[PDB]
Amino acid sequence: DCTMYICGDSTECSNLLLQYGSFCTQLKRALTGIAVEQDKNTQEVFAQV
Amino acid sequence: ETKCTLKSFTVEKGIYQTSNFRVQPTESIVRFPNITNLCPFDEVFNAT
Ligand SMILES: *[C@@H]1O[C@H](CO)[C@@H](O[C@@H]2O[C@H](CO)[C@@H](O)[C@H](O)[C@H]2NC(C)=O)[C@H](O)[C@H]1NC(C)=O
Repeated sequence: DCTMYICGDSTECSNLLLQYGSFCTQLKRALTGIAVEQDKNTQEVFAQV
Repeated sequence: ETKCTLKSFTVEKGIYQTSNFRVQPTESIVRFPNITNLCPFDEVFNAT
């Protein structure tokens, strides 16, 4: 979670972080690809019958 | 929330993620030490 980890629990956190653009939503789109893949690996090894 | 997280007006079937769950503070509180040390002002105001 980018907002809470970086400077969470601060009213001046989000607005200052907001002007940096689309950084943590870029990272968030990379740690969900890993999450989905780790479920597909088990579907190809054990689920062949 | 999902619509504005995906920055679109149309979404497809499946599980997504959005902003997080949080609890706002109920109030605000501050800290005080114990009693006060005595300064010699009674003697000054009651000096003979
Ligand atoms: C700071 O001083 C003492 C330290 O714990 C506390 O006062 C208690 O309550 C009354 C006065 O408020 C005393 O007669 C008690 O003896 C104190 N309790 C104990 C266990 O000693 C309190 O924390 C603070 N009191 C004030 C007035 O600031």
